[PDB]
Amino acid sequence: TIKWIDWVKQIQSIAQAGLTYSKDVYDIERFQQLRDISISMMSHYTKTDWEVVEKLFASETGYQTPKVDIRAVVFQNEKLLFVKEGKWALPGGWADVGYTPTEVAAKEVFEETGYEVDHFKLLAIFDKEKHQPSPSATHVYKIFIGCEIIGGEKKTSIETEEVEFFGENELPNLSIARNTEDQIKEMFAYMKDPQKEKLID
Amino acid sequence: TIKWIDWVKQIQSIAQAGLTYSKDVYDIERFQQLRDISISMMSHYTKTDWEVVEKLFASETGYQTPKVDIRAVVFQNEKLLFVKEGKWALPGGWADVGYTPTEVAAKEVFEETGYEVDHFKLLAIFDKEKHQPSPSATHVYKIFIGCEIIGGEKKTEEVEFFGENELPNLSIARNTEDQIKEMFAYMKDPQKEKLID
Repeated sequence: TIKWIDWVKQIQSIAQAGLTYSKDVYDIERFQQLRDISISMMSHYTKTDWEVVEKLFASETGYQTPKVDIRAVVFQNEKLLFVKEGKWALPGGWADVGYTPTEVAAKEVFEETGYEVDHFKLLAIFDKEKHQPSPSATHVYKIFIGCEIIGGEKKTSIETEEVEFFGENELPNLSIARNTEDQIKEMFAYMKDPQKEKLID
Repeated sequence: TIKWIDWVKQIQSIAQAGLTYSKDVYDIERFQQLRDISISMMSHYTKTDWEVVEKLFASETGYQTPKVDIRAVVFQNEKLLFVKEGKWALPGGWADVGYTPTEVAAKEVFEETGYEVDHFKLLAIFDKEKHQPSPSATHVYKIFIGCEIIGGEKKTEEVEFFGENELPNLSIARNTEDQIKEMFAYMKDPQKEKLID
């Protein structure tokens, strides 16, 4: 059983909430001890240095929420834009503090593919843990944002495939952690019927 | 030597002290939760240790993103559901680790109002900075999710439905007048374009 990961994540979350919102000096101390217990548990059961765990798992301030991943959905002539890491994914990544969702989509498409995009559409919000589960210290929500190409040009790569458009019947090897087969299928379903229901987990 | 047992016992003791001595409803709730979780953990067979998951942090870089707030948008008789703290807001709040966006919406409606909801609809994601910034440096994305009362019981100062022309004094930090007007626009037009900052 690896149910304990969930438990320890819960304890850290509640301790972090207490550290953020408690106004009682003694209860703040109690929440600090609880956070430290959660780090100790995580450190022992992942055989990871305590200070490394503190940094990666228990150094956020404010209430602990899921993290935000952005994926840009860019179509051209019924084909969808993917970028190769050797597995493939839609342009995107973590939402950077200080950027709006569309600003992240724009930046990532430009940086990863060379294209300039605009005319944003909210397409889906998927729960990463529901769709592409993996033992994880965190929780991620994935915002899928449709974009129109208005400028730039596709990056080229010598002797390799790195940035390409793919049709629904010729999908490359997917990075499932970043996009599942059915998440991609849903984007093609949107392309075929743009007025359809926009999915939320 | 099965280490989880003693750590859980430590959590139990701290939680019990906290719930015994606190006079703040929100702290009491936090400690109550920790008590309940530790009871559950202790109910497992004591003679077996947890499975080690090495490299759980292999790809983890401690990358921070904006925080996520959820607001449930619930209409009955063309009126919109609000909760009074004395300013008013849609049911909602911070999204929790372990829950999907609609699970958070349903949990917050349930906890604040007693109502059971279903039939979720994605409406908007706003950047808190473009609508209701404060001197606070906390970056927040706000997901607005429509849903429908299907059961529960009406069960905090006040829980009330309000029409578009009788909106109460809003908690602007949680929902601006413009955000609320957009929600009324979704009610009137089910195919209104989803808003995203």
